[PDB]
Amino acid sequence: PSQLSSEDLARVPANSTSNILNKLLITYDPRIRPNFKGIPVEDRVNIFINSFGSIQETTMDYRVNIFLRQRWNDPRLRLPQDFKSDSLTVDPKMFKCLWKPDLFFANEKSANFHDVTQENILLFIFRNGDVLISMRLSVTLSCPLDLTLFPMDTQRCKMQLESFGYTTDDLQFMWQSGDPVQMDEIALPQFDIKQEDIEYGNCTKYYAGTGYYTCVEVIFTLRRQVGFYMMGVYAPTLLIVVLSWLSFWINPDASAARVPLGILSVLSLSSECTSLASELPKVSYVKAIDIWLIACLLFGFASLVEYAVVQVMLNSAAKRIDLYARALFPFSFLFFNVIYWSVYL
Amino acid sequence: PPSEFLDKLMGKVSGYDARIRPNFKGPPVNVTCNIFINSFGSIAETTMDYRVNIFLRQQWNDPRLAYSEYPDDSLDLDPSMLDSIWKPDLFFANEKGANFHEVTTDNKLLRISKNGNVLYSIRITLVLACPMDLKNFPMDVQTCIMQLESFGYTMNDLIFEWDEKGAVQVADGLTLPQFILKEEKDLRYCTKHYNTGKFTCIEARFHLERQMGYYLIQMYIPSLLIVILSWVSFWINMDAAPARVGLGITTVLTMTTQSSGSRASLPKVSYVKAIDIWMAVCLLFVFSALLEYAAVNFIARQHMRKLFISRAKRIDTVSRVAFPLVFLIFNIFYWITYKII
Amino acid sequence: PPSEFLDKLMGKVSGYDARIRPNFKGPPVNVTCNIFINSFGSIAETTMDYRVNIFLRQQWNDPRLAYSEYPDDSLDLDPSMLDSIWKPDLFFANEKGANFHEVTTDNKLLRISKNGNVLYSIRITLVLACPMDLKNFPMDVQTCIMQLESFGYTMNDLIFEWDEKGAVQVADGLTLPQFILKEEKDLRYCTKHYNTGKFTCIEARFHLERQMGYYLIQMYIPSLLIVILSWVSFWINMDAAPARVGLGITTVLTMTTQSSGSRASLPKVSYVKAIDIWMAVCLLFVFSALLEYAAVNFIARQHKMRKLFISRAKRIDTVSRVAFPLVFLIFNIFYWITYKI
Amino acid sequence: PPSEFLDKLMGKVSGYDARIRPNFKGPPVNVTCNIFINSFGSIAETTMDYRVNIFLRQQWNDPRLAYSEYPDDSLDLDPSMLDSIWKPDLFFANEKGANFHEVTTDNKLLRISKNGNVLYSIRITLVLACPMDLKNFPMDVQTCIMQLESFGYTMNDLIFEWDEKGAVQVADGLTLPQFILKEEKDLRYCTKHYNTGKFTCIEARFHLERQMGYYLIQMYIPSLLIVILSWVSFWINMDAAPARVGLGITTVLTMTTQSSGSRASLPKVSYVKAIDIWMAVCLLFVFSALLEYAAVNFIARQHKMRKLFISRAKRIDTVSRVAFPLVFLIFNIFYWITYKI
Amino acid sequence: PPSEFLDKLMGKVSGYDARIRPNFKGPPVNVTCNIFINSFGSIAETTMDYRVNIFLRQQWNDPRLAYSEYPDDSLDLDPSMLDSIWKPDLFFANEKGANFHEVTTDNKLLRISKNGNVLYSIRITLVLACPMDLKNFPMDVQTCIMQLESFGYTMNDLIFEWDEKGAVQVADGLTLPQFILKEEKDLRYCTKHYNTGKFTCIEARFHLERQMGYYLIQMYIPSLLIVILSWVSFWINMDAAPARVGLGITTVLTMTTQSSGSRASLPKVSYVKAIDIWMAVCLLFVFSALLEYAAVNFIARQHKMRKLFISRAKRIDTVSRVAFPLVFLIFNIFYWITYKI
Ligand SMILES: O=C1C[C@@H]2OCC=C3CN4CC[C@]56c7ccccc7N1[C@H]5[C@H]2[C@H]3C[C@H]46
Ligand SMILES: O=C1C[C@@H]2OCC=C3CN4CC[C@]56c7ccccc7N1[C@H]5[C@H]2[C@H]3C[C@H]46
Ligand SMILES: O=C1C[C@@H]2OCC=C3CN4CC[C@]56c7ccccc7N1[C@H]5[C@H]2[C@H]3C[C@H]46
Ligand SMILES: O=C1C[C@@H]2OCC=C3CN4CC[C@]56c7ccccc7N1[C@H]5[C@H]2[C@H]3C[C@H]46
Ligand SMILES: O=C1C[C@@H]2OCC=C3CN4CC[C@]56c7ccccc7N1[C@H]5[C@H]2[C@H]3C[C@H]46
Ligand SMILES: *[C@@H]1O[C@H](CO)[C@@H](O)[C@H](O)[C@H]1NC(C)=O
Ligand SMILES: *[C@@H]1O[C@H](CO)[C@@H](O)[C@H](O)[C@H]1NC(C)=O
Ligand SMILES: *[C@@H]1O[C@H](CO)[C@@H](O)[C@H](O)[C@H]1NC(C)=O
Ligand SMILES: *[C@@H]1O[C@H](CO)[C@@H](O)[C@H](O)[C@H]1NC(C)=O
Ligand SMILES: *[C@@H]1O[C@H](CO)[C@@H](O)[C@H](O)[C@H]1NC(C)=O
Ligand SMILES: *[C@@H]1O[C@H](CO)[C@@H](O)[C@H](O)[C@H]1NC(C)=O
Repeated sequence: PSQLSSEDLARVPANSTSNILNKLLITYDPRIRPNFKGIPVEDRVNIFINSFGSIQETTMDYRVNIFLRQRWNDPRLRLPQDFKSDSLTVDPKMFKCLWKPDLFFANEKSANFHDVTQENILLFIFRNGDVLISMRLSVTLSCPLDLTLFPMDTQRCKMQLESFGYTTDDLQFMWQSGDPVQMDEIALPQFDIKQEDIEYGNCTKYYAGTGYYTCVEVIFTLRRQVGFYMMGVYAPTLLIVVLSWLSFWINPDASAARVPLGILSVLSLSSECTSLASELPKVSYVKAIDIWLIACLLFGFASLVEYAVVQVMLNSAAKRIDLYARALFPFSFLFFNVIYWSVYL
Repeated sequence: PPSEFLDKLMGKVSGYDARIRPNFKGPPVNVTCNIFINSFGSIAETTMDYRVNIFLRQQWNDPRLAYSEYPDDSLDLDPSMLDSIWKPDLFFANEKGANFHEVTTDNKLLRISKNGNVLYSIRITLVLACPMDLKNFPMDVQTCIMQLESFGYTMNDLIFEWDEKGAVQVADGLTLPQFILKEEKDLRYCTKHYNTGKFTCIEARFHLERQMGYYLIQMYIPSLLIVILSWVSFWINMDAAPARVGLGITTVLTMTTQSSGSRASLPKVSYVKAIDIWMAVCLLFVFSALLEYAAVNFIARQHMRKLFISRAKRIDTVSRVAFPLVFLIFNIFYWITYKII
Repeated sequence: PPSEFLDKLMGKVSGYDARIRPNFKGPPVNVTCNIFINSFGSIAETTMDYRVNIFLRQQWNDPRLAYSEYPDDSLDLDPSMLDSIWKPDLFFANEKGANFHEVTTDNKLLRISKNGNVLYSIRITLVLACPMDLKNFPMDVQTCIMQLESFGYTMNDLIFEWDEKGAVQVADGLTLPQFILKEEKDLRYCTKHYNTGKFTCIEARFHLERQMGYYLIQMYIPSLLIVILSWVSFWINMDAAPARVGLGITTVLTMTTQSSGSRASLPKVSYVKAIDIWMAVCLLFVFSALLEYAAVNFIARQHKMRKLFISRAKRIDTVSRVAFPLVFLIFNIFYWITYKI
Repeated sequence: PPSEFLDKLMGKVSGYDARIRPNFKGPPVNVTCNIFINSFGSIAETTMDYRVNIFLRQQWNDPRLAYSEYPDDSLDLDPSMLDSIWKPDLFFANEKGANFHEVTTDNKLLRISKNGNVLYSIRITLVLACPMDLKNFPMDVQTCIMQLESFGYTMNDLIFEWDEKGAVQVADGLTLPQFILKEEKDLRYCTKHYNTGKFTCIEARFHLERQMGYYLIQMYIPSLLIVILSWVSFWINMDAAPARVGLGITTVLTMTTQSSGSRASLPKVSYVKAIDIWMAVCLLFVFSALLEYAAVNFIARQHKMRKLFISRAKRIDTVSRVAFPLVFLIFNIFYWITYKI
Repeated sequence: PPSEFLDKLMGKVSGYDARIRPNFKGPPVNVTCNIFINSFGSIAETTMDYRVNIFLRQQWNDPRLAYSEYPDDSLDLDPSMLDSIWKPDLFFANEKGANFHEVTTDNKLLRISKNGNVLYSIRITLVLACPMDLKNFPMDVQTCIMQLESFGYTMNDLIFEWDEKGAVQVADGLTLPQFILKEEKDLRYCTKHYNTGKFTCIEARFHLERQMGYYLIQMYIPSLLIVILSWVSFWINMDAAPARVGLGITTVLTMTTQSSGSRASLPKVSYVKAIDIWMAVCLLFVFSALLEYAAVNFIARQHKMRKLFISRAKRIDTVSRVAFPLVFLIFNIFYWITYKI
């Protein structure tokens, strides 16, 4: 319960914080933007990033903890020569009597303030009417991820800052000249952030008849390390395929030896692929890892099939098939690797 | 000074009351609604629900707020005093949790024109209930329902209407892993009938289709290859007992691990799906592949000796073509009754 | 002016007090309750709870709120001033968490009739707790409990009663991943007794049944098929030692990899279930067949004229291939009739 | 009017101060506490905590709230005016999070007798922490506590005491998926000593036993049968090299499948549990059986004196038929006495 | 009464203002901080954070609150009017979420001594973020950071200092599922420099060590037993092709079963770890054991003086009996000396 002009007599504010703003907040309407019916106001926005992570492919979102700072000019808050100190601090419980821009994030799903011991918001007023507001947030933006080339993929996550109900004719947003987005020394479980965040130009929104709306955009680029999948998933599957070619050098009369070798190589590849179904993300379409696993199964499957060919030709030389398949199965598998790489790189 | 003009519009001196609907004791109120969708996802099979982030816009007319002396048409209202204006009591029927947004300010807006039209825009998140069935899990099409209805007004006071153009819009570049959201949407009327009267309601329908890329390459093609591998035994010489028995029982073990290992990525239900019938029949085919060899092995050396050998040789010759033909007949009937429904 | 009229019956001019029940120092007040279930599900055995979304309606009488001069039959109350009317202090006994709904406005409605009758409808969500017994895990029937009972009012003051007709209603088209909600419900009186006094309650019961269809085709039938592959070794000559040893083994391995890997699907329960007995006995049959070959292989080599020890080896296999299916059928008909009927 | 009488007692003319404790500058305030438990469960070893839903009652005395003119023995107080009455600053020492219940009204009650006796009953949902020891995971006893501290009053101001009868009560019909809650409970004083002073507390202790019916039939019995199958190879002929080698290496594969399949169903710890010792040495027995045949085959292959190596190879199989069961029987004696006595 | 006496010092009569720091336009105020830890845990690598429950105490001197007329000392403030006094602005730079406690009352306390000293104790929970490095996942040490920061005051106005004795205390009896909390803490100054100016910061560091008990007996020892079983094939007879092929293709199948089965228990990390080197190299040893047999098989079979082929075939097995165990001991020496000591 506060008013810009209310009847109350208190002699204790004497050149204090409380004494000076009440003279400033006389006939001051918080619902009227600065320079009403004139030049639109301009905001300088910079973002400091504290925490980054919790990147999820199930819900396509990621959580960021930020520091947000905005600056503008209010000619109605001139500071005269009567007060000696340059800056003033507004008590955080009473922002309802001051004008602030209506900023919001376009791709925001959930956000909250921080009040661990006090409210983490401050506001300064300078001599020339400049207003500085700084605050701490915990947003949950949305990042659409494309997992087609899943083991080696690059994702671009997006951050947007719009105005809810002011057009470009009244409120415009600007990045700071220097250091608009700053980073810290943190680590990520799977991805790897880059210190090349491009501050994309203003993606001003156009709507059906309402008018233009200002927005500013910053893009983060993420790359995925391939160390675990290349040695834990790729290398074991390569070794089983070599063991499928092992039966070409065994004698054809060993029916009880080549058959269990050819059927246990299929079981090893079948067990390896189905064990990773509970570890890889579920996207319900074909990824780059799934093409490798099914093509390796065909090579193990074709090794046992050709033995049935050579086993029936003998009881009807006919060892030229094993001589031909010795220089054919590794020769055709080499072309698949050249095709599989140099496409995904 | 637009702020002091509101006291002349509504207040103690004015007769405006927030508890009385416009056009009292007269015709009902027409409300026009639009919906803009920003996010869509989190299709949960276990809890039978999904999440959505929307923009809601409602328009109506209030004759008590008309004015003619103030020059400009637009007149915005501060969100801190939104309780002084009559608003419709819209709510979502299949709603399981919702909240507003206060990321920096209130994400609400109220605009009053000169004639009396009122524009009201808010931004909310929803967790809507969508019942679904997985009788044919890999080949299924599901429908999502989003209903908007009044809480305490009948036909005589409040009527909801969809917008003439641009009723439901979806933000560009929207994706979700499991499903594909089709562009066609249906706008229907579902008026509720109760023992107290008729309550207005409007609904929008979304059609969802699942992709067959991952299931065909992971659970169908490897299951087909193992069955073909079990037919190799019909070409091996019948005297190789350790080779034919070892091949037959290993294919059964390979099929079991394929079925048991794939249940992690499948949804948890308790009724039979279409993927379960494929795995059960494929297990039945490799079960019978080893069992015919016992008939071959027992008929041989049972005791003129070439008569019994020719009897056992005709079993492998007949089953060499009977097994692939039977599997083809089942394969045709499976895709006809499922992919073409 | 409805707002002006309500201020006369509720203001400081009137002697109405919100902390005094109607019919003070007299007969108790009747309360009639109704339940309309909108959502149902999310039944979890880890926490033993389930989430329900309902519409709750209460009706009683208040002689202090009687009017005759007003022309309107009913008067609606502003939800922001609901604290100035006496209301029953209903709450749920097995409640583990609840919320109100404010999706666009308050989802509450209070209406006062001309004769003093008060109608009160709210929309709330609940997380009720139910104990579950999974002893007969696939063929289990569970019971869910809803209780509505007072907080600090005895029999002399507040009495709860179900509605005469249509007391509990459920919306159509509700499905569950695991259970069937039957259409038959029970309405029973509960009355807690304490040292302080006697307290009113009302109870509503639901019955649930499992599908049981998926467990037959996924883990019962493959377990039945594997033990058939155990018995095929009795029709093979024992001179082929690697054939029968390699078939007796990898059948236990197939049974082991059938029991393993189902741990994720089965609920985490520290006591035995109906499914666990089936899997243990099925492992006992495939294990006991491998010892049968060890008995016949050791006896045959013991001989190495009369040569009657080889005929003794025949008698072990001839008896075993008839006794093994007969003893399995006896257990099978014993298992089903004492766990289903 | 009961409400009018309480206004005089709480009025500024009465001079009542909410911050001043009763019996100021005198004997300390003695409070009696009771606890009724509605639900129990959600025991998790991942975060070392469990959830509970209780009714909490406190009784004390206040000479300022003494009346004799009013005929009614007890006067109720509305929950909205709870800030006008001094209350103890009770809190739980080992809690992680808590909340009140507001399903329809505030679940709080306060009563004032004629002689100044004050009763105060509330309903609280709590999450309490408890360290756990899983060094004997298949069979272990866990103890969970509950502490009731005083935030800012020492022993000369506030003392907490249990009720002499019915201190802790548990509602009938509660069940847990893992543990069994014993009937007996322990009540004791655990008062704290700090540099600022001495602070009161009271405690309640619950003992839980984990039933091991599931672990016996799923992990111990199948592991026992696999080890017995490895001893079959000592009876097979030593000339059957593919038979004995194939049985030996597949038994290790079956044992490894049993161990890895059960890994996902155990709590995630970093120290050695009692189940891990059993699974490790059962792998050691089947591993040692395969090395036994390697010594037999290597000795018999020498010089293919002719019957000298055959007698030595036969003597190894002869003593291994009785050495392996007695060693395993000795270990089972030591395992089931250490973890049971 | 202390209530009316305190209002003289802090009311509208006195010139005290809550928006002015003590000792205005003078030396900076000094704050002494203490931390008492109640519960510790919930360490997760998927979100890289941990959760604590702490007691926080701050001490500073305010000369405007000095009184020399009350007979008693150490006045206590009600938490309702806690915003009428000056308090330092403190926050945690690692905080990802925090809350206060309202379990029964407000868990805050403020005390004002006679000379002007102010004591302020609160109880809060934090979700602090710490980076982690799992490059040596089984045997590794982690350090966690707890930072205390001033929001809008520089060195000219505010200064944070640790307590002289007992700065950080941990309650006894804390256990963790996988980590060991060292008793040696570190207190450091970590003042942050910005373009606006210097800001105060004080930090405390905890050291965590991971236990080796579970991984050594479940994933390290069974891997060592498997590669020993691959060396049995060097002693089997050379002509036993089905025996030696089966021992070596099942061993690879056994090894991949253990490696893939244990991977579910691992944290989800996209780069290499310490055990990933162990599992890959030990897989390479089983792979090389089967590959050398083909070199033995192809050399001996070639051309059915032909005695050199048989002599060269035995020379491979004789060398491999000692070369394979020797090179594995070299790998164990290098692995355990570069990931430890
Ligand atoms: O009339 C509208 C509807 C339209 O909805 C899509 C989202 C938008 C983002 N903000 C939110 C409020 C809105 C707006 C401001 C002032 C008058 C009308 C109005 N809107 C929405 C509009 C856009 C633009 C803007
Ligand atoms: O008497 C009732 C009960 C009935 O409950 C099912 C849900 C309904 C949806 N809204 C919520 C309030 C309600 C209503 C409005 C005015 C008077 C009585 C009344 N209700 C519910 C009713 C329907 C219709 C309506
Ligand atoms: O004195 C008591 C304790 C007892 O606690 C178990 C739970 C109960 C359910 N309600 C909650 C409040 C209570 C009650 C009402 C009026 C005076 C005393 C009082 N209680 C609890 C009581 C029962 C009954 C009732
Ligand atoms: O000065 C202190 C610090 C100390 O912190 C550990 C926790 C404690 C539990 N309660 C919370 C407040 C406290 C207390 C009360 C009155 C004056 C000082 C004061 N404290 C804490 C103290 C103990 C004891 C007590
Ligand atoms: O201008 C700024 C931006 C900068 O943001 C990173 C975080 C910081 C921590 N606190 C929060 C508010 C801040 C501050 C105080 C007074 C004037 C400007 C100002 N800030 C941030 C600043 C640092 C330092 C300080
Ligand atoms: C306050 O400042 C004014 C000038 O701004 C000065 O004249 C006056 O003396 C100061 N002190 C008081 C108590 O007003
Ligand atoms: C913002 O976009 C407008 C056009 O939409 C452009 O005129 C203006 O220069 C932009 N502001 C920038 C890039 O700072
Ligand atoms: C609202 O729409 C209905 C349906 O056409 C119409 O009959 C009614 O007149 C409309 N309301 C008004 C105030 O015109
Ligand atoms: C209902 O009210 C009547 C009269 O007020 C009285 O019988 C009693 O209070 C209630 N009856 C029952 C059965 O609850
Ligand atoms: C307990 O407290 C009451 C309340 O003042 C007091 O009268 C009584 O003597 C106390 N009992 C003791 C200290 O044993
Ligand atoms: C705070 O500590 C510094 C360190 O010496 C000292 O110089 C300063 O005077 C102290 N502040 C006060 C108010 O005494």
